[PDB]
Amino acid sequence: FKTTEMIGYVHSIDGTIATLIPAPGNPGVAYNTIIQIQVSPTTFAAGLVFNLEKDGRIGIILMDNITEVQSGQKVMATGQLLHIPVGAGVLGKVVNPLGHEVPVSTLGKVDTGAPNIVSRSPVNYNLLTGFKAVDTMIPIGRGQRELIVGDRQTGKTSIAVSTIINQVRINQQILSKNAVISIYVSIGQRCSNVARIHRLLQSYGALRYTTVMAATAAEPAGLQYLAPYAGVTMGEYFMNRGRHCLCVYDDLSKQAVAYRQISLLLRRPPGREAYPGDVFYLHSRLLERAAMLSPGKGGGSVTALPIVETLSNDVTAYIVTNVISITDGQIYLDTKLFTGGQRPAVNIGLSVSRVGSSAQNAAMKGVAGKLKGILAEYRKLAADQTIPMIRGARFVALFNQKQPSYFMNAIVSLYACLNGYLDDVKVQYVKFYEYLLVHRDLGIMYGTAKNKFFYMYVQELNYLIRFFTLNSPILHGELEEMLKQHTHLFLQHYQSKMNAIKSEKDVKALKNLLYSCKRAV
Amino acid sequence: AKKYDLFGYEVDTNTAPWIEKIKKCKYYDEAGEVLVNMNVSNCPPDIATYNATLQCIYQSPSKQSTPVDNESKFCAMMDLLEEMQHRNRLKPNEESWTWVMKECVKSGQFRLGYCIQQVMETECKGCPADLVKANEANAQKAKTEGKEHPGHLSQQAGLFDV
Amino acid sequence: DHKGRVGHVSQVIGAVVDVHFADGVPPVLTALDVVDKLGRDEPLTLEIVQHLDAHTGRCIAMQTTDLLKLKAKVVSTGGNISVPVGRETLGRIFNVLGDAIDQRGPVGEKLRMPIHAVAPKLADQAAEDAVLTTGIKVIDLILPYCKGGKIGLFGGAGVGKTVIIMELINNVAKGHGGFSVFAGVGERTREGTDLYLEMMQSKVIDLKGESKCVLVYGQMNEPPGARARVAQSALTMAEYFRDVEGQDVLLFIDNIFRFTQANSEVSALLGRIPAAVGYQPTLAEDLGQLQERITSTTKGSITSVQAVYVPADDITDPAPATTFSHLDATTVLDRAVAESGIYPAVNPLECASRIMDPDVISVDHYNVAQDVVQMLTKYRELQDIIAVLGIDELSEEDKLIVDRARKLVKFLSQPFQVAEVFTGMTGHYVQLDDTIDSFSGLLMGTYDQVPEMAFYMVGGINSVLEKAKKMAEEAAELEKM
Amino acid sequence: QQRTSSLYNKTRQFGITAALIEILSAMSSLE
Ligand SMILES: Nc1ncnc2c1ncn2[C@@H]1O[C@H](COP(=O)(O)OP(=O)(O)O)[C@@H](O)[C@H]1O
Ligand SMILES: Nc1ncnc2c1ncn2[C@@H]1O[C@H](COP(=O)(O)OP(=O)(O)O)[C@@H](O)[C@H]1O
Ligand SMILES: [Mg+2]
Ligand SMILES: [Mg+2]
Repeated sequence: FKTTEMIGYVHSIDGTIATLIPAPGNPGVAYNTIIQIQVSPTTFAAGLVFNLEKDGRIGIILMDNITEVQSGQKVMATGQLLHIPVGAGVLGKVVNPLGHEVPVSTLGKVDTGAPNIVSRSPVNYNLLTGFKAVDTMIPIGRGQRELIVGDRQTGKTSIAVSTIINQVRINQQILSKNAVISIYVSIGQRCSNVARIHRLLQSYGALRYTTVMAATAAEPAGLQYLAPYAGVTMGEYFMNRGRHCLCVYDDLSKQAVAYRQISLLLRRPPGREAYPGDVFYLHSRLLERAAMLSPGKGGGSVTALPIVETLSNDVTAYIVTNVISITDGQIYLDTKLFTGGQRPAVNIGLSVSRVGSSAQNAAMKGVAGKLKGILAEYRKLAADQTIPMIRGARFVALFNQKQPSYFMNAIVSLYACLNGYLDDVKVQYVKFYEYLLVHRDLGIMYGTAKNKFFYMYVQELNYLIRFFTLNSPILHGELEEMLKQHTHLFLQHYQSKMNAIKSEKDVKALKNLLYSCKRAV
Repeated sequence: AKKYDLFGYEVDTNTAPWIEKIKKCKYYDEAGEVLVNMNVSNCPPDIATYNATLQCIYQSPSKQSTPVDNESKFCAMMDLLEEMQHRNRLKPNEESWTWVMKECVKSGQFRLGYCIQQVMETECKGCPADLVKANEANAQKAKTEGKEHPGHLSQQAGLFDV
Repeated sequence: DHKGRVGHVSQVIGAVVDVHFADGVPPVLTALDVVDKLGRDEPLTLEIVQHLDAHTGRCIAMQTTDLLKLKAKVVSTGGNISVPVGRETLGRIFNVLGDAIDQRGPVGEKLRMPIHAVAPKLADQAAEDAVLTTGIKVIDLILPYCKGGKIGLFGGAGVGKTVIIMELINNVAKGHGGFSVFAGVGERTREGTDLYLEMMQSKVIDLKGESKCVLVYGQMNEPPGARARVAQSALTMAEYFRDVEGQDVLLFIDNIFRFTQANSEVSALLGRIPAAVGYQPTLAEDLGQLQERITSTTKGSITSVQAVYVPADDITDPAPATTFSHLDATTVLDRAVAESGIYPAVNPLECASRIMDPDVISVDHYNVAQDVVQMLTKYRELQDIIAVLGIDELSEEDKLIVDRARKLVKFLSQPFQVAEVFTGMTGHYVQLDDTIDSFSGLLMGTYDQVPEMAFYMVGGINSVLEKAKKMAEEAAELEKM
Repeated sequence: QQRTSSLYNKTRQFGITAALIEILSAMSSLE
């Protein structure tokens, strides 16, 4: 960073916070600016200004070289807000909130105002998480803020990380103008968890279209506080230059705890659960910078996926209730559904998307509009077998998945259940039915194929379906052949075995087959 | 004629300068970078601009010096159609879908070609010719040479496989 | 007096800023422009809230306090924060200060009024007890909104407050000879765009011609000083149309909790000790001075719909609980009602209206409306018995009450015209005469043979019998197959 | 009924401790 004037000396330190005494003359540093403390003649230590007291004293939040900071050291000022390295060159790398790269480009302001009323536009472009549960019932649009809430070990990170991994299959094929560049912010997490996500992103080719913001638990509260702000700054570059972006904050709960530490240590009056007055304002100005811009300013986007940990399914906590009131609905992950079997454990009743219908694709809007009617009647009738009861139960079996599904492979398996192709098929054999639909194909296997274009091995039909939809004169008759061949052959040849196999070493072989089918969609 | 965006501000209809940028294309990912730069300077893509982009997707190789994994000129092409139809609200003319038919026969993906001639015959009528026989040639080429489809589908194994 | 009186910034702790004046401090609520240059893109304006001594005064920032050095030059404006008023404001969008934020040239103003006006006296008050037909079944029947009424929509996060305000703008604010004002108090900036566009499409706001709406937005992105004061800015504009022009006017505050919450931020930094549940000690007084200005005077008539956020679904919380006393029609939205399938999610037992009275509304309106409330009260008692004992264990007459009461809960639901995207069905404006007659017949038992799901998510009786005909025909086909 | 009433009574007392610790931790910040 760029020094200018020697504003004062270091007076007191209290871990990662300090206060200064002004130098002779009393220059007075500007508010919210970076200041460099001379720890040695050669080295500096950055810090942010948080309090400008009447005395002339200046409150500092320490950032770098905290062990090397001492009382009586000289303090140089920048007279500027925090700028960081941003661009396409930062992708595929791990970086601090201050901008330094972690071993394993024009700048932009971290403290920036959000787009105003006429700057934004209604969210129309879809953002595929790659989950049949989410993309139908709780659909995320580009520029939307969709919360992820739930307990520890409910799949909050995995559903956020797999959403970034789901973009690679599209991003590779599509024009780079419409590619979803991701920004995973890791606030207060364990260090090895960031390494495992780095390897997991690298193995699925995600690092090409992703940059990892990182402020681990070892690193101070100053960095954790500022980490989501640095994450959005990197996304806003793509937004303001007419491209679409994704921002995951994992998680805002640990950011708030870091901000509470800073506020309490600098004698800011605490309120509810010991947090300061402006802990709502902390998350509000962060999440509002995520938006969908107008045609007049490129039509770019920053989609936000803030994660917020709840303690024993308690939504009444102050930090959780704040973030719910800011975001455009949530994706609630229930602990009982996780242990029960459903993974991802998406509680559809508790979850909600405030801009769902307009966000979805034309094809996905066709099937999903009916699913709301079926699952509404299924949930009611389950408490108190109809056609809704049969077809409703199969949807629940289909929603279970480990890795994210491709848009073609998802929508066809849901369309089958909608029109009632899995009615004669039992509930336990839905994943075996879905596996044989996607990877294999029964019409081409046995004999009775004779489709001119529509097959499941041809992955390129994905984008034709998105244009025309399934309910359309081009694909309707050709699709209903594929499914009729698949059902009749599966019921006759494949499901006949299950009435038979009632012996040791065949019942176990059936189980191990069906359990592996839950993973691959 | 004059035009206004969704709010009612003035919009730059001057398309022709940005068209000649797309003609100097070389690799087709550069065309998208231009399409970004028009929107940034309050100039929405014209119906002719999309067709000029579609031309560049057909002619050039893919990304740049290096190849990307799973390139698919068709998938990049069909995404651009989805953008103009649904979001920007523009019906693609006869020129639009003719560029799509060319890429099916050029790359050899005949199965797509069968689906899109059905589309071209029903939606935008035009003249369903020249490429229909070239597409049907590639269909017979797969049959006579060896076999159609891949070998994972043919297998006939069944039972407890994977 | 005190017009361009110079001062210097004594202390800066967040949005709260102290200012030292050499020739004495200005009055309270006095706006101050920060003249000093800095590296700013946007200006800074401070409003004095407290006095510390004769020469020092504590303030709150309307914009961010970034780059603000100590001893920075500050100058007074003349009085309070001034906001433009009159018919030149109609069609335009504004911020807390009154600057146009829509990029459509300079406003025509010709007069400006201060944000902090005093509330009307007892002599200025007047009651005009007429029913404002909202076209919504649960509201018009059970808790009818009156003309001149202050109305509040209480509910937790994601229950249908913003949806109900939008439906009321469709149902009532369009066919209205008066103007309207929308206080976007600390809510989503993205929701503000959709309102601006949908009003431009429907031509309540018109660029080329006549406009009948004003927008004043102080959203979540803005600091607490703006979000606190932005409710009053909109109220000043509505006060001009009320007092000066002498007119019936609508006000729309989404959300009034965000006013109280914004004051809760500054109040901590100002050095006040917090009261119950960490709110400011002046919580009742803050709402007092704001809500009392919103009233029907002898000169004109404000008719304010407000949204009220119930934090953590805790209705006993001070922020809603204090607000309830001020309102004429209290609308309470419940989460369990929303999740069960009934939209709008109005829990009619916790709701109330002042004009629910045989004198104001008709005798047939009151008697039918009371029977719905009575039947639903019996139904909640019977619902606990069926869970324990069973449906078969109930009496012969009580079974028929359950069949009617189940239909009453379903018939209270309504597909909204703004919520066509959500429901996937066209909207229904249900007339007051239709609402009273259809519910009256259901209580009599004229529609006992009509099935239950016919009543779910429809308008009046014609749409019920239409859906029942479609259910009879489709059930006849599936039975034949 | 016994065990839920005890939890109501624990929550009543734990609430008032936590209420007052926050309220008086405020004025320790204010001196
Ligand atoms: N859909 C899923 N199916 C199976 N296992 C999952 C799924 N999602 C997450 N997990 C597993 O659960 C564990 C916790 O997941 P994580 O996403 O870290 O949850 P949290 O963020 O709540 O800690 C991980 O070991 C992960 O492999
Ligand atoms: N009348 C209604 N019809 C359909 N959906 C509704 C209705 N009212 C509320 N909702 C649902 O509630 C969600 C958010 O409601 P909203 O009013 O925006 O939140 P809040 O109550 O916090 O203002 C929407 O996603 C929508 O599905
Ligand atoms: Mg996690
Ligand atoms: Mg709302």
